[PDB]
Amino acid sequence: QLLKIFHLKTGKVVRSMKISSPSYILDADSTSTLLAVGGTDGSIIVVDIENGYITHSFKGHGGTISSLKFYGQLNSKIWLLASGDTNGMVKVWDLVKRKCLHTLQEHTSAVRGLDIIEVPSLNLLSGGRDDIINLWDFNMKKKCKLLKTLPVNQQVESCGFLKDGDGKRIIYTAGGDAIFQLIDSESGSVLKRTNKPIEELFIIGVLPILSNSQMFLVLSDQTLQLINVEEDLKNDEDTI
Amino acid sequence: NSWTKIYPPLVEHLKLQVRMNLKTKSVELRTNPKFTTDPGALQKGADFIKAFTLGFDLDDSIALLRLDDLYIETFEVKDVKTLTGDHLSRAIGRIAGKDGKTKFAIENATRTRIVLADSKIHILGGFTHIRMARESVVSLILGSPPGKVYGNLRTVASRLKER
Amino acid sequence: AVGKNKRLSKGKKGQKKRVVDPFTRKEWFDIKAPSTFENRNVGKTLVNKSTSASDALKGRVVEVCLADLQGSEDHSFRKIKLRVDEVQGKNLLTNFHGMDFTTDKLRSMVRKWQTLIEANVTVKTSDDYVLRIFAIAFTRKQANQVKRHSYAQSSHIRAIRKVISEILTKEVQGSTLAQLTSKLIPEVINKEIENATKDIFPLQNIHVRKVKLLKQPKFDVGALMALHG
Amino acid sequence: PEEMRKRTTEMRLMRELMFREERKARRLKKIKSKTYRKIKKKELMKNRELAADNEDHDIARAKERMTLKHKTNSKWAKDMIKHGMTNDAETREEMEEMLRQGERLKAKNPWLTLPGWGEWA
Amino acid sequence: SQVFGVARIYASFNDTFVHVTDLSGKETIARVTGGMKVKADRDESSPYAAMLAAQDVAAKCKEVGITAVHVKIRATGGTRTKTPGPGGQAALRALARSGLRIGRIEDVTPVPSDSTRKKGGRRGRRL
RNA sequence: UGAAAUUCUUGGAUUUAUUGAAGACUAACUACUGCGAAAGCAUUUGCCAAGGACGUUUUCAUUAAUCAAGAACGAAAGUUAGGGGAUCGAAGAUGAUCAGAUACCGUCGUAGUCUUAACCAUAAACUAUGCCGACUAGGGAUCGGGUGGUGUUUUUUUAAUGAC
Ligand SMILES: [Mg+2]
Ligand SMILES: [Mg+2]
Ligand SMILES: [Mg+2]
Ligand SMILES: [Mg+2]
Ligand SMILES: [Mg+2]
Repeated sequence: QLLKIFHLKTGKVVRSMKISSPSYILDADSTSTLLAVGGTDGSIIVVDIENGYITHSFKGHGGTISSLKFYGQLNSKIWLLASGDTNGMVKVWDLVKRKCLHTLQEHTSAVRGLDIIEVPSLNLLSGGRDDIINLWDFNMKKKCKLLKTLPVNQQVESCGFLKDGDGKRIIYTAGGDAIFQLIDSESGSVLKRTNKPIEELFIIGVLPILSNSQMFLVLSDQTLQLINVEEDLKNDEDTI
Repeated sequence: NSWTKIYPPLVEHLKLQVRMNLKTKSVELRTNPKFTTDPGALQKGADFIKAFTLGFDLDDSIALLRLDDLYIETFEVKDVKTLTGDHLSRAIGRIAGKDGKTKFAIENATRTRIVLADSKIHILGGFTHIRMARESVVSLILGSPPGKVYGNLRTVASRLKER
Repeated sequence: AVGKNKRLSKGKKGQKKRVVDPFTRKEWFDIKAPSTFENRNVGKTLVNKSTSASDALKGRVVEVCLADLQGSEDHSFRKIKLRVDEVQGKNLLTNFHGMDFTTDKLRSMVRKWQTLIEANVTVKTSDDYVLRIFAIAFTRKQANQVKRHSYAQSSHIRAIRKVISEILTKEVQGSTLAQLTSKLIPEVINKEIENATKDIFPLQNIHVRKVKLLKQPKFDVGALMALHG
Repeated sequence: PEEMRKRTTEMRLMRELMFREERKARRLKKIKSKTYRKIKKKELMKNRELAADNEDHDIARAKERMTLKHKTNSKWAKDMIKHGMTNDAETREEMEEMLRQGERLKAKNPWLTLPGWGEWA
Repeated sequence: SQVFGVARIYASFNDTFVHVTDLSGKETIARVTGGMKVKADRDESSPYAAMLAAQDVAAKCKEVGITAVHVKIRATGGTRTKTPGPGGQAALRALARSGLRIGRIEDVTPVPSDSTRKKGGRRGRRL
C-alpha cells in the first residue's frame, strides 16, 4: 500500500506515499500529470505526478473501485473524473468543484470500462462484466440521461470511444474469450471482430496508441498483441 | 486471589481493555482502538490467560506476554499407552516422582514447565524445548524407571548449555 | 517440502501451465437467511461463471453462529446450518439444515461429580421434514445440599429421559419446520423440559444439543418464497 | 435467612476436605511394599525423636525380662535359623534388629476494590 | 463492507495445513502447508514454517478481497492426540499479526465417541 | 521419523463441503461407586425369565455348615466347520540401515481380532490371606431400603409425591 513515483529520465524514485487500502486500479490523465488510485475500500486518491501530493480524496464508493477514467483537455476547466465500483455504481466526480456531480446505478455487475467523449454536453461510455454497455449524456448541470444500452454478448473488460475514417462514432470492446470487436453506437451491430483463440483466454486490458490508431491487446497469458484498427477499419473484411 | 497481578501487565504494557464476567465465569479482553497499538497484543493476552487456565503459575504465564515463541503442547497418557486402574495411577506417580522431584528434573534441564492435571499433561516452552520434554515424559509412561531418565536428562542438559 | 534437495517425485512430469486465474471467472453470490433469523445477511460466496452456476449453488450448505444472525452473544455457542435451495439475481435463498453447539461449550458443561442424561428422538414435522433431535441434561445439587456429588438413580434418568422424549416428539409433531426453528432461538423448549422434569429431579444445563435433517419432502419453491417473504 | 446459605458453605468444605483426606488413604493403604514402608517408617522415627523417667524403663525391662520374647526361641526366629534361611543378609538384618531392640530393653478587540472484577476496565 | 472467510487450520505432528475458504467451505481461497515454506522434511512441523504459510495465505486473502476470517483449528483427532500442537498456535498468531480480523476461534478436532484400535499395540508407541 | 525412502499423487493426491455404504465399539459422564459365584458387566426403548437388601404381628418347622465321588460356568491365547472381514495385527516380505534421549522406524499385511455350532482348562485366575458361627474400640463419608421431624426447595393454585 505504498505508491512510488519513478522518473524515467532521472531514473530514480521521485516520490513515495502511503494509501489507505490496497489499490489495483491506476489511471493517468492524457495530460500526464494526474494519477487516480482506486482502492478496495472505495476511496479515490488523486495525486499530482510532477509534484507528488494528494490533490483530491473522494470517498463515496462503497464497493471496490474497478474502473477509473480521467476526462480533460489542455487549456480547459471541464476536467472530470469517472469512477466505477464493483457494485455497478458509477459516479462522475468533478475536480474543479471537488464534488460528485452525477451518480449512476443501472449496471449490476462490476464496471470495468469507462470513457468520456465531448459532444460538439459530454457522453459517458460505461461497460461492466454484466455484458452490457450504457451510453449516458450529461453536462456540468444536473442533467444526466441514459441514451442507449447495447447488449455486447461479451464480458466487458475494457471499452471506449473510437472514430471512423469518415468520422462515424465507433465503440471498441475487448473482453472475454480473447476477442476485440467494434460496434457502431447507432446501429449497435459489430462491424469487425478478432478470431477467438482455441485456448481459453481473456483480454485483461487494452492500451491505446498513436491517437487510437493501434491498440495493444494484453492477454491473461502474459502475451501482448498489436492490432492496427484504423487500417483494418478501412478494410471491408469483418475480421480483425 | 492472583487477579491483582494479572490485569496490570495486560492493561498497561499490552494496552488491552480487560474484564472478567462472573455470570458466565469467563475472562474478557478487548482491543482499544484509541489506545491499543500492537495488532498481536489481543491474541497474546488471550494466549497468556489460557496458560493460567490450564494450571500454570502466573509468573511462568507472564513469559508468554514477554516473549512470542512460547507455545503450549498438550496430550494425555492414553495417547501414549492404554494404562488403567493402578497402572494409570502409578504411571502418574512416575512422572512426578517422589516429592515431585522428577517433574522438576525435566523442567530445569529442558527449560519448560509441567502440570500433571491427572491424566492430562501440558508443556510450555520453545518448540525445541517442549518436543524433547515430550520424549522424556513419554519415556516414563512406557515404563522406563526415572533414574535412567534422569541420566538422559543430564545428557541433554549439557548439549543445551554448549549450544 | 519444496526444497531442491528433496528427492524428485513422479507427479512433476505432467503439469499444466498456470495461465488462467480462476477468480477472474468466479462470480460472487450473495447469501440470505430465512425470515426467522433477525439478520438476514449472512455473507456471500463465489462460483465459476455460467458457461451453469446455479447447479453448484443448489445443495450449498453453510454453517454460521446464531449470535451473528440474532445479533446477541447469548447464542455465541450455537451454530445453524443453512442449505441453498433457490437463486435469484445473485441472492441465494437458504433454508434451515441443522443446528449444533460449539465443542468448547459442550466440553465445558461436562463435569465431574454429576450425572449426564442424553435423550434423542427421530421425529417428523407437519411439513414432512424428518429430523433427529439430541437433548442434554445435567444433574445438579440443591442449594442446601452437602454431599459432594448429586448422582441420580437409574430409574430417575429413565424417568427423565422419558419425559424429555414426549416433549421433543410433541413439539415437532405439532409444528412446521419454520415454527420449530422459531422455538429454538428463545429455547422455550429447554424451559419446558426443566418444568416437567423439575419434580422428578433437580436438573441444570438443559439444552437441545443438536438437530439433524434426515429426510426432506418434495421441494416447493412456493413454500420457500413465503419463508423469505 | 441468608446465614443458612453460609452454614451450608462451611459444611460443604468440611465434607470435601474430608473426601480429599479420605482419597489419599486407600491408595496409600493398598501400597504395601517393604522398601516403601521401611523408608516411611525410617523418616517417621527421625521426626518423632527430634520433635517429641526410669520407672517406665524398669517396667519395660520388667516385662521383657519375664516374657523372654526377643530372642531366637520365638516361632519366627527359630524357624529362620534352623533351616539355613537367615544366612541371607536381608532376613539377618531383621533378625538382628529384633535382638538389638530386645537388647535395648535389657540395658541398664485586542488590538483596539478490584478493577475489572465485574465492569469494563 | 466487511467480508468474512473461514481459516481452517490443521496442525499435524509432521506438518501444518493453513486453509482459507468461503463461509460454506466448499470454495478454496488459498491453501498453504508447512512444507511450502521450508526446505527440509524435519522442519515441516516447525512453527516457523507455519508462520510463513500463514503470512503467505494472508497476502492472498487480502488480494482476493476477504478481510476477516473465522478460525476453526483442529488436530489429527480420531485415535490420536486431540489438542492442536504449537504449529497451529503460531499460525493463529501469524494471522492476527497479518492484520486480518479474527472473527471466532473454535476447536473442531475429530473426537470419536468410539474408535478403532491404535497403531501402537499393547506395548505402546511414541518411544 | 531423531533424520530419510520405499509409498499415493496433474486420470488431482492431502485438504474442504453435501451424502451414502461396511464392520467393530459405547469416549468425555467414569468416581478410592454399582451388579454378578467367578471369569466379567457402561447408548436408547421393548419382551423373557432371574437376583441381593429392605418391610412384614404372613407361612414350613430343623429342612442346616463343610464338602472326597460327581456336575455347571470359566480371562486372553489356541483347534475344527461355516458366515463376516471396517480397524488393528503374531507370521512374513520390503524401504532405510546414518545418528544413542528421541536406537527400532515406515509400507504392505496372512493366521488372528467379530459372529454361529462345537473342543482346551491354564494365570501375579492375589487379599501371595479357605468356608460357616459368636464376641472384642471410638469417628464420619458412600450405596440400597426402612422409620421419624410439625426442617429447606419444588409442585409458581394448594397440596401429595420427588430432591435435599
Ligand atoms: Mg451408577
Ligand atoms: Mg459382591
Ligand atoms: Mg473361520
Ligand atoms: Mg483380578
Ligand atoms: Mg468370622
